[PDB]
Amino acid sequence: KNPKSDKFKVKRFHHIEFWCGDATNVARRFSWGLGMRFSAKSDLSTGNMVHASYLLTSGDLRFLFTAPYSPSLSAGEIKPTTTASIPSFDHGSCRSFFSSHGLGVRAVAIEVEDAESAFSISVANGAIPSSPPIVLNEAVTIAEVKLYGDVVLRYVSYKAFLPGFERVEDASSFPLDYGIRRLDHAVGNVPELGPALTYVAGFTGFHQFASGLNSAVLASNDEMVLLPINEPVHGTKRKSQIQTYLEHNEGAGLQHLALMSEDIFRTLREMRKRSSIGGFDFMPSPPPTYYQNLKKRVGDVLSDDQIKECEELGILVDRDDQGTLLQIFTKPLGDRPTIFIEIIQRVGCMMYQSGGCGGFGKGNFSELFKSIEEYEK
Amino acid sequence: KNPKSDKFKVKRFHHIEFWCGDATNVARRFSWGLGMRFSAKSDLSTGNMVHASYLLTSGDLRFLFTAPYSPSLSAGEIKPTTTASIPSFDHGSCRSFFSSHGLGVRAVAIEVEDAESAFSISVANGAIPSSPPIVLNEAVTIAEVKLYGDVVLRYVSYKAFLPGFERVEDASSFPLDYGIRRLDHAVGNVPELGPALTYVAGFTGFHQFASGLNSAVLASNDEMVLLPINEPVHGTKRKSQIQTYLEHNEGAGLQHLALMSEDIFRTLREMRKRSSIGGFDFMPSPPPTYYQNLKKRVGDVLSDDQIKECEELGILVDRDDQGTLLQIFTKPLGDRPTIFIEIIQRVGCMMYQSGGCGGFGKGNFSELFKSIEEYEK
Ligand SMILES: Cc1c(C(=O)C2=C(O)CCCC2=O)ccc2c1n(Cc1ccccc1[N+](=O)[O-])c(=O)n2C
Ligand SMILES: Cc1c(C(=O)C2=C(O)CCCC2=O)ccc2c1n(Cc1ccccc1[N+](=O)[O-])c(=O)n2C
Ligand SMILES: [Co+2]
Ligand SMILES: [Co+2]
Repeated sequence: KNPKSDKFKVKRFHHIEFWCGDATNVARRFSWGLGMRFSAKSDLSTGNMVHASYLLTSGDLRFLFTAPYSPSLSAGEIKPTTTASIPSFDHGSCRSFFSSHGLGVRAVAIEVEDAESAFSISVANGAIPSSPPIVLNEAVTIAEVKLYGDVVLRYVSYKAFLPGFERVEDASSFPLDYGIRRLDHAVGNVPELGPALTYVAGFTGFHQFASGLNSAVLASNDEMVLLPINEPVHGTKRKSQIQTYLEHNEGAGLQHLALMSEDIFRTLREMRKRSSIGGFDFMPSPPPTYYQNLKKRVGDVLSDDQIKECEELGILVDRDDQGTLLQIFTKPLGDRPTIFIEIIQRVGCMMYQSGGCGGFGKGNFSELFKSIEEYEK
Repeated sequence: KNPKSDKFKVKRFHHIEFWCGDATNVARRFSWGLGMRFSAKSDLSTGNMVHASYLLTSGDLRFLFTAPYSPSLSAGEIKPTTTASIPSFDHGSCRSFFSSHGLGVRAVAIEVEDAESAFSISVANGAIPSSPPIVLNEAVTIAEVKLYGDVVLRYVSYKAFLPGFERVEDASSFPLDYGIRRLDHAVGNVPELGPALTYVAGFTGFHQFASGLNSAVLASNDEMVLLPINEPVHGTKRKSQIQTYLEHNEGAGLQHLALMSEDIFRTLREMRKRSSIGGFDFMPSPPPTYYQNLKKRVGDVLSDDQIKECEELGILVDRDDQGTLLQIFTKPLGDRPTIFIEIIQRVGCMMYQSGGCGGFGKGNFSELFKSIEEYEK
């Protein structure tokens, strides 16, 4: 069931913004590790005396990395005279965020028809305001409401990246590409799922999309904006990884970003080649009992050779009634065991491909455990 | 002249420690960009609940990257019970440093015969204490005194990296190597050169080793520990880059690290290949008038082919009465126009090679300017 109850018109994920201590080093690491092109900037060299912001793109996926400069550089500025290209930016908020949580996501940005309307309707429906709608260069409108923890849901709307960003000159813009194409879903960890769901569904109208954690997925009308949320389950034998996150992150925040690849085998080969030379490490592969049991469950979908590819790369496979999901998880992106990335590819539900096709892999919790035991034998 | 007036016995540069917001991302970026191997760690996985520290090595060069975890992870600890592997580490000091200066060098570490003696003699001779000598695992002694700004001179002595660091398992330790072998000199920017010199020479006994800036070099008895210091010169037509540094860094700090390569041509080819794909950008090359005028000044030392190599790579050349210096400068290492790296190779003064052979390139200030004008023509 899909009541299509969005309170305003939502398009697609637009970008994810990381709040960093040094945006340069994080952006260069991510660029190399994920195969994303350096495509736009806003920093001292473009007249921004407030923050350094670097945009990486791969397909439709936009990763923005932002850090504050010395406040002394902009001490004479006021909000009407600011040289910041993102008017919601605040030195104190950014420094507090990063010292409290370490590296992680500040903003999940979705494009909407009308960001002013999206904000007012959201706030009228319980959203906690974070940054009021501001029209940039009479061309783009930006507004922010609290999502969970210190993460904000950012609305962006275009009359026709952002004003005051410059496109990067081609000599500095190496066209890296490992096959990642768009953001599939963005997942938050909170201490209590119930109140988090009620708040977010309450101001968006997003509907509930149909071990250590309880989880639920909120989705927009066409189910292309997918926002899962997790809570811990206490009292279990192994400690909840959601609780571990909350402890190391100092509370609620973004847990993982799932990135859709147009060729997850190519993506994972390219990423794994680079893990030890500046890129991203992947979680421990599951035992071969998992791949032995794969013929049975997805021999329908994947050939023996394509299943061989999965075992080499550590790809996990899940399947619901509609489609098939291939997935794998990176180790944490930074110092703390908090935010990680998921690489994703979905098979099925062709109409374009409908959103969430194949689910989110929760079948892989049981299959993994079972596979571990059958491997011990 | 070399009065050999060290007040304690100094060996070699031991390591440079960066204070970061996220040590993981900086270390992975530097590893890839400089060709340094990931060789040791101290973090959650080794029982350190206080800070994450990752060591990169290339030859004798040791770069350490450190960031604080959430203080809540170690809130029950006291200094006698600390799980920090570097006992001088302090959450508040590190967060203050990084939010004030951004990414940069906290510690210039030199190995000494006796770090307890080095500290006491230093403090008896005017050094401002920063961290008292602490003996780690009855094997290594560590102590710190203020150098300039919030940079400390760290003394390390070994009875026979540090206790509580683990060597990295080989699957995670890719043997990158672009030819960098050791730290040649480490340079500070201060507002006033005179008082800075008097302080540091005063507690070390280091002797003065024989445009926008005034500069002087302090050196140990065998002139292998080289600590140049710069001050700005105000009133010039172009603004002093030393003053720019002081403004963006919020005061005195480390300006550049000069890294000796056993093959600067190989190093720069390897680094330049990686600039746009996660590595380091280099400063704008000087005009061809510089390379045309190179035969005349160093045709003695470098063949036409080796001079061709210099023009391709942007290498600068200087020469004093004793030796020849090849050098090139990176763009800033992070968001702020503050700290950068210099790649270095020295030709001459064979005995081993005596320290500082060829000087530090100050002849290249005039040669560069001249070369610019002769290029305009
Ligand atoms: C997070 C996750 C997903 C997943 O993507 C997801 C959603 O997108 C919304 C629905 C709830 C959900 O779990 C799917 C399968 C999983 C899994 N995890 C946990 C995990 C794995 C690697 C690193 C950290 C963590 N961790 O700390 O939880 C796991 O073991 N299996 C088998
Ligand atoms: C720092 C420097 C050195 C140098 O290494 C050095 C020492 O090791 C101790 C003696 C004083 C000294 O200058 C040598 C030649 C130089 C130079 N600079 C400035 C520079 C260059 C690139 C990026 C930033 C800056 N900058 O901001 O100054 C320059 O133009 N030329 C020709
Ligand atoms: Co997921
Ligand atoms: Co130098």
